[PDB]
Amino acid sequence: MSLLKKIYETRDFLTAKGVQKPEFGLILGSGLGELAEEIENALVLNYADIPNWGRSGKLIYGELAGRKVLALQGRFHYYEGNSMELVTFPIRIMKALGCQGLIVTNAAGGIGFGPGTLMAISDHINLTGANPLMGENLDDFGFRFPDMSNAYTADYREVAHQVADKIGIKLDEGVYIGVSGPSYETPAEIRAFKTLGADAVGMSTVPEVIVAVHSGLKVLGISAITNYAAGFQSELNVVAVTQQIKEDFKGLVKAILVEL
Ligand code: HPA
Repeated sequence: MSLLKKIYETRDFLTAKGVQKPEFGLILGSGLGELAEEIENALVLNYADIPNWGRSGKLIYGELAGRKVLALQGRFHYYEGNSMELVTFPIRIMKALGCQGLIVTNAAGGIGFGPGTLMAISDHINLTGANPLMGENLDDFGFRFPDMSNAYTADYREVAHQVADKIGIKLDEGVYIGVSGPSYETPAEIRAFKTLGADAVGMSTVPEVIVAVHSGLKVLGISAITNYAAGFQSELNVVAVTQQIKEDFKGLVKAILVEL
């Protein structure tokens, strides 16, 4: 089919550009972009130059913390009007290129945790309005009806909390609820999401994680909580606790990369 041939064409392109044997997918959300700096012998490509991909923004291959990583710095957002096929196309590419696991980070609003926290994601709730696997199943990639019981790979999660303790960074853990965006939530919406068991809320991740699961990729997800969700303070700006958290997240992801 159409999608599959794109997947293969973009995979060869990337192979030809020298994208050899990435072990890890790395999606750097809101201000972990910088960490793509520290990537060694980096192949750096603009999104606009990647066939079948286009302008969401860079894709970056090379070595980080001793591992082969395929990093997205700047990521597709559903609220920008990108379909769900295009949002998750980099995830199809990471699998088809041999990646074993995905590390997806993001910035989230805090329901059960407060600003400055880092929250390993233990599960998610998809409230985006859509599911990225709608359409014909991609048999080459996975089953029609994939099990989400273990989406945020419990082995990866244990590794993250060990690394966090051993390096003395506080690592919390909880449930992310994905919404579409791009408006922030009303306080009433935040009360319902709390009732539905969410600990944090943002505008990404869920669809990528679904496709990651379908593709058989293990997954690690971490939210930086950048602010109390609507209702828990009185306005939402200055979500720049992102900066004060920058250095802890960087060292954490690096030291996790070593151990997965
Ligand atoms: O409060 C929020 N809501 C949804 N997404 C977000 N990303 C950062 N903060 C938020």
